[PDB]
This record gives sequence, structure tokens and C-alpha cells, in this order.
Amino acid sequence: QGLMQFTLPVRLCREIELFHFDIGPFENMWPGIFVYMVHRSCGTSCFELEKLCRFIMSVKKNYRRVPYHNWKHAVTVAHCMYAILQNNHTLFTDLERKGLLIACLCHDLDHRGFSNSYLQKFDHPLAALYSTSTMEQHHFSQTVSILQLEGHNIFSTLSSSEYEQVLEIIRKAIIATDLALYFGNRKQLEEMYQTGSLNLNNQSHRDRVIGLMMTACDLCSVTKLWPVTKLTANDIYAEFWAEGDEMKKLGIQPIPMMDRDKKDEVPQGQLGFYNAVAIPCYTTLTQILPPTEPLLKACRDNLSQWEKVIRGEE
Ligand SMILES: Cc1nn(-c2ccc(Cl)cc2)c2sc(C(=O)NC[C@H]3CCCO3)cc12
Ligand SMILES: [Mg+2]
Ligand SMILES: [Zn+2]
Repeated sequence: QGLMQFTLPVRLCREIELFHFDIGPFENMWPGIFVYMVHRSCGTSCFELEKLCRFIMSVKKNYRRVPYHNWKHAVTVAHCMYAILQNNHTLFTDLERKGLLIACLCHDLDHRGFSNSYLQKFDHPLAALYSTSTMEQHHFSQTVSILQLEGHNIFSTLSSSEYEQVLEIIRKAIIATDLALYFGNRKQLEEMYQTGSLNLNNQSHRDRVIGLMMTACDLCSVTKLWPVTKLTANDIYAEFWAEGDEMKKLGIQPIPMMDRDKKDEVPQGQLGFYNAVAIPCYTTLTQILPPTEPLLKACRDNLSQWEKVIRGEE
């Protein structure tokens, strides 16, 4: 180091601070963007540059060449977290800031572009190993593995205590990314919020809130500018439809969302998702963390665009 501040071009330097920032098509800039974010979010001091770079590069290696659940997604998810963190400065511990960005970069490690359901149906070994939140348990495993590679311990300066804590933040963060788990998490959060029992001092409560953050960051493509949103959806469905094909191969009619023959149903399917998942998520998040409100606003914006698609206004 250490007088070695990462910098971005002006337009990026500015726009990176906003929720709706798109990380762009230049793959080779993404590590730098992450490092920037970490340094800004955490400090230049939180990690050994050399170690961090090495870690980042290995993580990258371990993301596959799938249409959606790839390295770009990783970095995209991290950036939304960075925005949250940066707009809610004083709310988060030092350990949290460290762990959370890392969690996000690692949260879909070695993803195959297939759902937990498919894995179960196919009878994949991972399904036997991990009976719930299959892929998520895997992602965490892979994170630990990489952390354990020579010269990849970015956590090396932390005490034994602090280290166990950070890894525990990360584990919970990653597990939260299991959407099946989101619904109940949010319901509880909403109830607490409303009955005024929510208490950020209660770890158990903090956990929940971090969970929701996770989901939020994870779905952040719904919070982009429309053409980004629109184009990312293509990627999302490319995976769904491939899975659909695989379901059919196992002799199972897939859900229509995964049936490429039922493309026509996409817009309506987006509507449901926005309504059932996305909108509530950002709403409760805004309740708990008011400065995250732009995420809710952008989501609503995108809902409306899907309404327009349906009305053939595009
Ligand atoms: C519709 C739909 N749109 N998206 C979506 C949109 C935007 C982002 Cl940014 C991320 C996701 C999802 S994720 C999901 C889901 O996971 N369903 C679970 C189902 C499948 C397999 C069996 O159970 C269903 C949808
Ligand atoms: Mg995932
Ligand atoms: Zn993800």
C-alpha cells in the first residue's frame, strides 16, 4: 500500500454512489470497482491489497460462464450493498462493513444456473449433502475454501473472535440469499417494525435486517434504469428456460416461468414477482432504512414499465 488510493473516471466516480449504477461491459474494470468500493466503504486499511486482489481473482475464477449467475452479478450485488452501506454510514459495525461486501461478491460462487429444486429433482450430490438451501450452503462452502487458499486470508489480522464473527456474518448473509427463506424473514421484520419491537441492538434482529439487505441487493436488477432492467431479464430467463428444458428431459413439465414455449407470459410473470417479492422487500427495507428509498422508487418505476409492455405501449 498504502497511499495507493484506487480512482475511477469521473462519470463512474460519481455515478458509482447511486443505487442504480450499472457496472458496465468492461470485465477488467470490475475488480477495480470492487476495491474502490471496499476502500471507500471500509477503509484502505481493512485489507491487504495484495491478498484482496488475489482473493478477488480466485472468486472470479470460481464463477461460471452462465447467463445470469455469473461474475457480473456478483459484482452488481456487491455494489448495491455498497450503496446501502454508504447511505447508512453509522448503522453498521466495522466487522459488518468488512464482511458484507465480501459476502455479496461470494454469494453465488460456483453457481450452475440451476435452482435448488432442479438439483433435488435431478438428485444432484449437493442435494444429499445439503437438504435445504442447497446451493447457498455450497456457496458458503466455496467461500471458506478460497479464504483457505494460500495467501488468500484477507481476514488474517482479525482475532480469533472477530474472525469467527465475520465468517458468521457471511454465512448468514449468504444463506439469506435463498429466496424461499425471504418471505418469512420479511413477514417478521414487518411485524416487528409495526409493533415497534424492532431493536437493532438485538443481534437476532440485526441478522434479520442483514438478511433483507441481502435479498434487496440480490434482486437489485429490478432497481435499475429500464433498459438495464429489461436486458438483464433476458439473461434471467435464459437460465430459467434452460432449466425448463432440463426438467422436460427428466420427464417433468416445468413451471411456465421456465417454459420457453410460454415466452408470451413473461411480462405478466414479472408483474407477479414485483408484486409478490420485489415491491414488499424494498418497502420493508425503506421502513427500516429510510435512505434506501431510491431502490423502492426505481422498482416501482420498473413495475410500471412492465405494465406498459402488457398494454402494448411497448
Ligand atoms: C418471475 C421471476 N422473476 N425473477 C427475478 C426477477 C428479477 C430478479 Cl433481479 C431476480 C429474479 C424470479 S426469481 C423466481 C424464483 O426463484 N422462483 C422460485 C421457483 C422457481 C423454481 C421452483 O420455485 C421467480 C422469478
Ligand atoms: Mg443465489
Ligand atoms: Zn445472486
